[PDB]
Amino acid sequence: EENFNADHPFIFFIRHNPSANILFLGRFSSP
Amino acid sequence: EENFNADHPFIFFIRHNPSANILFLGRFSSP
Amino acid sequence: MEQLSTANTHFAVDLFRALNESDPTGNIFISPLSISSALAMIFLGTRGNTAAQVSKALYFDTVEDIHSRFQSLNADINKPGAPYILKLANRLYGEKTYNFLADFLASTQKMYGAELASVDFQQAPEDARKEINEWVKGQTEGKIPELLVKGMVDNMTKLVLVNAIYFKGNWQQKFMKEATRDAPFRLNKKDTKTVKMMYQKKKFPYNYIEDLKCRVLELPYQGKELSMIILLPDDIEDESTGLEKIEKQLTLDKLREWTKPENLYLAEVNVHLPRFKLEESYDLTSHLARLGVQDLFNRGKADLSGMSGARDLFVSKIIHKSFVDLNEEGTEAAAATAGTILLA
Amino acid sequence: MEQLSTANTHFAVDLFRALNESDPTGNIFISPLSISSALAMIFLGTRGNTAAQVSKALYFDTVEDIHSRFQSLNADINKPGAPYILKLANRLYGEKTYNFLADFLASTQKMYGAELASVDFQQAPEDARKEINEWVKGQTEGKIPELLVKGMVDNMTKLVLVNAIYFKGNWQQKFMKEATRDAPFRLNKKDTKTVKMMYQKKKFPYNYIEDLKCRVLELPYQGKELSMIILLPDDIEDESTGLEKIEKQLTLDKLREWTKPENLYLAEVNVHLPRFKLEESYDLTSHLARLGVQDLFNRGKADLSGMSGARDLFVSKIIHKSFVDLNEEGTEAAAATAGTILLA
Ligand SMILES: [Ca+2]
Ligand SMILES: [Ca+2]
Repeated sequence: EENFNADHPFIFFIRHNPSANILFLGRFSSP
Repeated sequence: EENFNADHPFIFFIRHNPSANILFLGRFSSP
Repeated sequence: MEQLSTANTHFAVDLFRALNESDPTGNIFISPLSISSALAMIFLGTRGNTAAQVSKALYFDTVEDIHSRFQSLNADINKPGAPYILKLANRLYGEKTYNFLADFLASTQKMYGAELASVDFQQAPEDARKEINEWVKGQTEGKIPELLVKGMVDNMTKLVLVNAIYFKGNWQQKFMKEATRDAPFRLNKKDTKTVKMMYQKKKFPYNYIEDLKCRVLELPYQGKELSMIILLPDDIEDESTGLEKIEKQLTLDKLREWTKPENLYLAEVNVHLPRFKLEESYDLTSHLARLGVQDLFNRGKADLSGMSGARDLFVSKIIHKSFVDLNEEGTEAAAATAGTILLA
Repeated sequence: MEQLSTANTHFAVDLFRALNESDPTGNIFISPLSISSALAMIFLGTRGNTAAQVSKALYFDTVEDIHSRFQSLNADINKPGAPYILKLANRLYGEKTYNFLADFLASTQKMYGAELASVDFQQAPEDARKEINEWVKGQTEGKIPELLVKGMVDNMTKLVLVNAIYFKGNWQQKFMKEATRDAPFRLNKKDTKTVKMMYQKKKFPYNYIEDLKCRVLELPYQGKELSMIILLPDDIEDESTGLEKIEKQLTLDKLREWTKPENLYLAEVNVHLPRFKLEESYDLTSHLARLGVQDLFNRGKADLSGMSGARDLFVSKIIHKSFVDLNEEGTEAAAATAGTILLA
């Protein structure tokens, strides 16, 4: 069992999997 | 009973009935 | 559709009269809507007396919101899901290196659905010619395979505006192939040629125009959104085709009275109609000039500054090609009109 | 898609690095594909050293048949019948009275699907602004309602090139609203703010990047044609956000190694993820200039003669707006990029 508790800043992106293109890319660090 | 025997020259056209526009217009007079 | 169809039909009648003046006895076959469409796109870019001449002769000046009405007409003609094939398409071919006004291009695209294809008229006019011809050939299911012959475009061509129209529909009431027999077609009072005459007897909208001694028949296509209307003199009663009196008094107004649905009645009719196929070619430039469209074709007088902001363009030629194949099953008809615009 | 996605991803990484230089701790949210699309359309009309600068910084010079590959990419992204909403649209707004080269317009339309809208920048730039904004608002399902604020276009604007991208997809594995609880989000080593933390435990593609002390998670959307990938440091172990080492070594090459499907394994994962919503605005002009795109924005040096045949245009601004709403059901994300072209 792994733990991914994203309660501190992270980088995220939405990838179009067939082409591997990044559609959106961000950092969430300030609620 | 009517008779429409087109064995001599005539004028003809194809009409788009909803708009009444003539799309094609012709005279057949020379086989 | 009221004002636009009246306008288009008035022009159809004027152009048929002009073609009849040059050839009073041969076969004539045109698509008036195709010609009106190519000229409506040209009219978008004309200004001055050039525009005034085009709108008068084409009757565009009698239509409020002419281009919006055409936009609606194109939408209806091209509607998907119909029980027949009917396509009306427009396209612009512009020299790669030439600059056009944004408003002209946006309007032809929004109102006429014409997209702009960029071609190399200046360095490779033959490739450009063949590209245009291939597109028209594709739109007409092969029936107009070479709209523009060698020499119609050269390295001075800047814009070619193209309309293609295609129709294939089955008759609502088909003829039986087995009833089709050889029979004589009378060209005039004493020449005869043998045709394949189709036969059927069915109830069709019908009328005899008493005072013209002429019969009118309507033959619906499948779906009844298009019909063929045929006007046939009672006999050949003149020294040519038999149609001289009808052609003499062909007006928008009379054509409407003769063929209006309201003026036809259902009758049980014996229909004998030849199986036939026509392919015709017209250079309409001089006929249109005779109709009043003069400055447009004149290198020194043409105002097409709606297309590029300057009076540097004129229309060298408007050519029309057409095709109809009428048989037991139905009718396949095609036409295309190209207006070639050169540097003045 | 090989060469184009590598190029687009290399630019994505460069632009994220530039934005991070201006703001090393705030939220950042962009659509790299949206920006690359607007710049690809601009690149079609650039020549000279302007073009060379754009293709180097955007990596277009590493892609054979760049515009054809983008055309294919747009076709795939916009394919009909997908179980999620994904739209990538392009459009050109040109001054009514301005003349553009045919080849530029035909190419943006064929390769990018951008149609030309004709607007009145010269007499009515506010109406033109509002027309552009309404279109973007419509493309983004209301999420970017005013891309261009007052003053972004004036009576000297000749062309605005616009890309909008919109996405709304459900998670393949949704979070249950009822498991969402308030929990503390640590901004850095000692500030805390309360967030709605969503929770679920499911098998997801996963990896711990040993040498970076970082976890990678992939959360598929419905259909599995798009995923969200999240990179999370093991703890905040620096004097700001905790991401400094990752951002330090973010390269096309490392990003690829960390998040490649081949490098993730299915693991049963306890996922705690905040429910969040970002709306960001960027003037990318100076960041792009810092990246090497210089002549384009310079009134005296810009070569945009591919658009109108003359060196009379330049790009005053490239602005980007974005939006993401992430919750239990899925994610709705939108962005739009406008490049404003004025007379030099
Ligand atoms: Ca076909
Ligand atoms: Ca909508």
